[PDB]
Amino acid sequence: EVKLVESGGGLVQSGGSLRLSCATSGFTFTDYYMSWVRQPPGKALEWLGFIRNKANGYTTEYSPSVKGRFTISRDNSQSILYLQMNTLRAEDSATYYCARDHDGYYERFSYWGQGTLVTVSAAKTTPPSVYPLAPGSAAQTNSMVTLGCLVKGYFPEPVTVTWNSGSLSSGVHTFPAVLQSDLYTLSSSVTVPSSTWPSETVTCNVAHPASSTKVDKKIVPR
Amino acid sequence: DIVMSQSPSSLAVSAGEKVTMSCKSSQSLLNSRTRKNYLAWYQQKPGQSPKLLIYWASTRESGVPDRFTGSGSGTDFTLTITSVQAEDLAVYYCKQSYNLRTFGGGTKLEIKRADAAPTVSIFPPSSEQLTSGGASVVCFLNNFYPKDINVKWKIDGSERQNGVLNSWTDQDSKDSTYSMSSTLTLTKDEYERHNSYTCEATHKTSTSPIVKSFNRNEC
Ligand SMILES: [Mg+2]
Ligand SMILES: [Mg+2]
Ligand SMILES: [Mg+2]
Ligand SMILES: [Mg+2]
Repeated sequence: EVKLVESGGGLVQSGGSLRLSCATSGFTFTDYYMSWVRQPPGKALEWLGFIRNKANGYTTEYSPSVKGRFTISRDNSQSILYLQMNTLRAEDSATYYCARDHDGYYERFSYWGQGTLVTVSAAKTTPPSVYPLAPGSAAQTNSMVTLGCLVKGYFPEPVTVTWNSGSLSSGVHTFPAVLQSDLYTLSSSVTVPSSTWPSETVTCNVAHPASSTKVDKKIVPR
Repeated sequence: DIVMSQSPSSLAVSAGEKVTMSCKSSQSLLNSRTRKNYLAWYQQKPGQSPKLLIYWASTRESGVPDRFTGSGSGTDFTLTITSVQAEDLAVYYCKQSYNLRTFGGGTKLEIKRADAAPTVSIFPPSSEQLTSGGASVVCFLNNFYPKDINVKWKIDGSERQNGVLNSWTDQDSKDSTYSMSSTLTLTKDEYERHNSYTCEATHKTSTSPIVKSFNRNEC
């Protein structure tokens, strides 16, 4: 199974350095070029550079934008790609993706990781407070009931939110986080049949990588 | 530095309609020996990692629907979606790999649809948040269209705007609607000094706001 997982992302201060990693599987890492591409929130994709295969000496090329600041290497034994970032700045805050590259000559590829978010900032890492959103004691309408989860006051992004460990997918709207001062707040709504809640369990699962925190908040009536 | 210029910046059609987008390179991407144009097209759906649809300018990747066609040779290329589907909502990027790699600025594809009123729901602060001395009232405006909407908060019948945060989701790949969240945050003492909390949504779909509310002491 071809899979690429980036990690190492998170919070780093200005002028600081950071090293991202990308674990690959499902193919011969050895003879494949590998690229790093980044994307600032709401912006276009930007190629950063690559590192060629052994058949080509495992050599590297970069874009003028990262000239003498970032470095690409690959631990061929570990079969893992890395990206050393230096003298970072606000403009470097973005999602970094690794991708299996080669050279048009070959026909195949098209593999990217889910990406890791790097936030360059001085603000303090803060875990989220997770609050259940259940209907007021009021008389709600519909054979359907909408529940919620308020994930408040964390930093930096991101947070991952799932319902019943991913089992509840259909009927989920997770709203983009909004920043206030140096803290993010987001919410997620899920709608389910009134005959299923509260007779069945409905739990909001929140993970906050930067602070290594996981919270499961069960939504209970009244 | 091969520059990739994409046009237009954004497009919009109802489902089933056709669209094309252009990508122009500052240098020919045609390889003499291979006879292939090193130009690929990527589809990036909201919140997802990019996905390759077309390579060598016209070869569809395995599994990509036939509605996706690529054309052109040398410097001017075009990606055509013969019949836009709701799930096609995305930002599309072209990328040359003739010399190093470079991405275009992308083209955003939005879907047009029938106006739709939001389904509104309001939530009082949780007992858990009150213990922290805070109190956020949350209102969800789900599945509406167009994206353009207004939310007005009222406490004891008087409008309030300080302490409000609004967030909109990207367009829905299911039904092409939008959803949005509005949070009003107060201090618990603030919250307890009042009794009526209201969330009003005015959408083009009606001159009469969809009103949802609760009283702190309701039964
Ligand atoms: Mg929906
Ligand atoms: Mg274009
Ligand atoms: Mg680029
Ligand atoms: Mg007051």
